[PDB]
Amino acid sequence: ASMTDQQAEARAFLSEEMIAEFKAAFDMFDADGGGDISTKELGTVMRMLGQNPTKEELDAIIEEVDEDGSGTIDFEEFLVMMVRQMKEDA
Repeated sequence: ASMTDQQAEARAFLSEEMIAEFKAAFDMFDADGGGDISTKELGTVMRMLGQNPTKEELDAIIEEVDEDGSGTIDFEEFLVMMVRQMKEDA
Protein backbone atom coordinates (compact mmCIF):
# COMPACT_ATOMS: atom_id res chain seq x y z
CA ALA A 1 0.00 0.00 0.00
CA SER A 2 1.19 3.59 0.55
CA MET A 3 0.48 4.86 4.08
CA THR A 4 -3.20 5.83 4.33
CA ASP A 5 -4.76 2.34 4.27
CA GLN A 6 -1.72 1.50 6.43
CA GLN A 7 -3.31 3.14 9.50
CA ALA A 8 -6.62 1.48 8.55
CA GLU A 9 -5.57 -2.15 9.14
CA ALA A 10 -3.54 -0.99 12.16
CA ARG A 11 -6.60 0.86 13.52
CA ALA A 12 -8.89 -2.20 13.37
CA PHE A 13 -6.76 -3.73 16.15
CA LEU A 14 -6.42 -0.35 17.91
CA SER A 15 -10.01 0.08 19.14
CA GLU A 16 -10.98 3.74 19.64
CA GLU A 17 -9.97 3.12 23.28
CA MET A 18 -6.57 1.61 22.40
CA ILE A 19 -5.69 4.94 20.74
CA ALA A 20 -7.16 7.28 23.36
CA GLU A 21 -4.97 5.44 25.89
CA PHE A 22 -1.68 5.89 23.99
CA LYS A 23 -2.50 9.58 23.46
CA ALA A 24 -1.26 10.20 27.02
CA ALA A 25 2.00 8.27 26.50
CA PHE A 26 2.33 10.17 23.19
CA ASP A 27 3.66 13.17 25.15
CA MET A 28 6.80 11.19 26.05
CA PHE A 29 8.21 11.47 22.50
CA ASP A 30 7.60 15.23 22.17
CA ALA A 31 8.52 17.71 24.94
CA ASP A 32 5.40 18.62 26.94
CA GLY A 33 2.89 18.02 24.12
CA GLY A 34 4.11 19.69 20.91
CA GLY A 35 1.98 17.10 19.09
CA ASP A 36 4.79 15.86 16.81
CA ILE A 37 7.81 13.52 16.69
CA SER A 38 9.80 15.35 13.93
CA THR A 39 13.56 14.65 14.11
CA LYS A 40 13.62 17.87 16.16
CA GLU A 41 12.36 16.09 19.32
CA LEU A 42 12.71 12.49 18.04
CA GLY A 43 16.53 12.73 17.79
CA THR A 44 16.38 13.27 21.58
CA VAL A 45 14.04 10.47 22.73
CA MET A 46 16.51 8.08 21.02
CA ARG A 47 19.70 10.09 21.65
CA MET A 48 18.57 10.72 25.25
CA LEU A 49 21.51 8.47 26.19
CA GLY A 50 23.80 11.47 25.65
CA GLN A 51 25.67 10.96 22.35
CA ASN A 52 26.06 13.33 19.43
CA PRO A 53 23.40 12.02 17.07
CA THR A 54 23.85 11.85 13.28
CA LYS A 55 21.62 13.76 10.84
CA GLU A 56 20.88 10.42 9.16
CA GLU A 57 20.34 8.68 12.52
CA LEU A 58 17.06 10.52 13.17
CA ASP A 59 16.17 10.63 9.46
CA ALA A 60 16.58 6.86 9.06
CA ILE A 61 13.50 6.42 11.28
CA ILE A 62 11.65 9.20 9.45
CA GLU A 63 11.86 7.45 6.05
CA GLU A 64 10.48 4.27 7.67
CA VAL A 65 7.12 6.08 8.06
CA ASP A 66 7.30 9.82 7.29
CA GLU A 67 7.21 9.43 3.48
CA ASP A 68 5.28 12.66 2.80
CA GLY A 69 8.55 14.62 3.11
CA SER A 70 7.78 17.00 6.00
CA GLY A 71 10.16 14.80 8.02
CA THR A 72 7.82 14.40 11.02
CA ILE A 73 5.10 12.07 12.29
CA ASP A 74 2.20 12.28 14.78
CA PHE A 75 0.76 9.74 17.25
CA GLU A 76 -1.51 8.62 14.38
CA GLU A 77 1.02 7.30 11.83
CA PHE A 78 3.28 6.41 14.78
CA LEU A 79 0.76 3.72 15.81
CA VAL A 80 1.03 1.65 12.60
CA MET A 81 4.77 1.56 13.43
CA MET A 82 4.20 -0.74 16.43
CA VAL A 83 1.28 -2.45 14.66
CA ARG A 84 3.73 -3.90 12.10
CA GLN A 85 5.61 -6.79 13.75
CA MET A 86 3.01 -7.94 16.30
CA LYS A 87 4.22 -10.84 18.47
CA GLU A 88 0.66 -12.17 18.05
CA ASP A 89 1.94 -13.82 14.85
CA ALA A 90 2.88 -11.41 12.02
